[PDB]
Amino acid sequence: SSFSQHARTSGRVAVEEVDEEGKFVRLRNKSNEDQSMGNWQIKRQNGDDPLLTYRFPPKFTLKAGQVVTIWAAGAGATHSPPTDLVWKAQNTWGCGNSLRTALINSTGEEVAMRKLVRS
Amino acid sequence: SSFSQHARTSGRVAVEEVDEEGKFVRLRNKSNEDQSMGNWQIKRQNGDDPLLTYRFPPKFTLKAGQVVTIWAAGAGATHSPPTDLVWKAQNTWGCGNSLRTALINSTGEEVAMRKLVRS
Amino acid sequence: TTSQKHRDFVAEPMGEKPVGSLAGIGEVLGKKLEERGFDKAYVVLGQFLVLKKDEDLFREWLKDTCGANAKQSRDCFGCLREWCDAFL
Amino acid sequence: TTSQKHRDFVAEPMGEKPVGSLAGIGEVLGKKLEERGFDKAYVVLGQFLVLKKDEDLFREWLKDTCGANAKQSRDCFGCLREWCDAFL
Amino acid sequence: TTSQKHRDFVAEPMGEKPVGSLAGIGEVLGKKLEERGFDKAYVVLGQFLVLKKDEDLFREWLKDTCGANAKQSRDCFGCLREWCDAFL
Amino acid sequence: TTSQKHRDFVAEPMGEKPVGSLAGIGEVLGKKLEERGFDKAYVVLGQFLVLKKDEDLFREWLKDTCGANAKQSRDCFGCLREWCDAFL
Repeated sequence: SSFSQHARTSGRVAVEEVDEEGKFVRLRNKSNEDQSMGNWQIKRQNGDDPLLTYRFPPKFTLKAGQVVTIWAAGAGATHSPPTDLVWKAQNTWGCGNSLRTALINSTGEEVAMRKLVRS
Repeated sequence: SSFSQHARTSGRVAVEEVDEEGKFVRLRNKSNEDQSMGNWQIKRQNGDDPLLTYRFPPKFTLKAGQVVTIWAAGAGATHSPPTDLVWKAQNTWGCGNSLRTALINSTGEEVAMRKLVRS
Repeated sequence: TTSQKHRDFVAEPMGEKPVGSLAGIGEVLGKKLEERGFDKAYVVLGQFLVLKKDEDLFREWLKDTCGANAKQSRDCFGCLREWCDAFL
Repeated sequence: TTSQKHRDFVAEPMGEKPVGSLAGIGEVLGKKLEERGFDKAYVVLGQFLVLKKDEDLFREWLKDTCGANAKQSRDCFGCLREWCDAFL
Repeated sequence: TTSQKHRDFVAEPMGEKPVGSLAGIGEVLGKKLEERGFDKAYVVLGQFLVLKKDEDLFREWLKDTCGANAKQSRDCFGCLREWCDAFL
Repeated sequence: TTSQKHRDFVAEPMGEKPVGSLAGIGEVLGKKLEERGFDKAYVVLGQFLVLKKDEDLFREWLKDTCGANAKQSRDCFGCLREWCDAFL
């Protein structure tokens, strides 16, 4: 895939998948409890490209074992909360040899991370 | 020609032409849409010879009706992407009574095939 | 040597070709087989697969099912064998 | 939804895969099918063509031919249907 | 490009992995390093950080501390540097 | 128990923070540590791992390296140990 994936997670949600073309960002509640992601922020850095910040709704909770996929505007998906959210404000999550998606909670702290690195 | 040709293709790119001398492999995006072949592979079998696998760049696109011809090193051609690529890593695509070529996508799946069979 | 329609059939996967697309299959015998239930080439080949590619068994069964001679039965057997070698 | 072995069969032409290579087929089921004479995947696919891709017919026939349960029959039928859709 | 051992070490934080977990560091070289006192991978990394992540310093020190060739020392430095990039 | 600077440092990965980012470390102490060669927090934590997370060793080393008192050395050891336990 030419993109080494480097992840680190300190909470109940880990970065399940990051789209290499920037269509979506996919997260999973890999724990056995629902995680409230209300007001949480997703900060997407694409190499040297400007950080892309997506903020969750103030009352948003990810059920345990489920998948939340924040699609971009160009992804064309339909919002289906809490399973599918469409970031129509951002055309794409971005591309580049350094695709890092860090999950930032409502307290402004990184709890999950995933980095795509290409030589 | 004594080299019976048998083709099967289920995608937008079909195996346009096979060089019996192994100088090139010629393919065409037989559809009316641009076909992205990033990280795609070409698995070439020449009778009992070991399989030859050429890999496309991480992002590669063959537009509608366009022809991408993967040249061998011994062909001596100059790569003209995305129309002409010269697989300098391989001297020749091979020869033999059983020449079969399969196109492999980025997901490692065969969608197009053409085999040359000689008595 | 080989019939042109046979070469055309063998060159490509049968896909959804009717039984009539099979080599040596005209309107008469093809309609006979369709009334027998063999409306498509691939069901006929599946029967050929079940018949384990035996020339005698398949051709005799075909003669009993529509009435082909050794000529047309031989043509169809060769075409099916070559298609199987090409795509199976 | 799909097993890895199912995708393995689907991702490539069957060629000369043994009957056990079919999805949902254990050694016992494949052994029984070989006993019936269905000793290879292509024979089973030929029967499926004769069965004309009927899920109920194919699964019932497989259950009668090797005792395949609902799970095994469903897996085998899905694998065969997907292979046919991809290649046939 | 990268050894699978290297990728596995890079993908996750080292935690308390032994020095043998380092890419290109097997039983013999890791055992020698543990004998030298760098009994743990993070001790070796602290040595690497003290060397200010220097490739030449770390690789030559590893070669003189266990006997690794250019290949094994280079793999070890690459693993440590890539892990530092990923997490540090 | 813990200073606000400690909370800020521990709550996030250190990355490339200067040594002054550590809690209870004044500009004088951080400047001295940078002069000694530990110009970043990551080199300081590498030394901390070289000390194998020893409280007495780390505090004495900090006291002898930047003149850190009992309070400052204790705070720095606690910060580094908590960061290691959280991320390492």
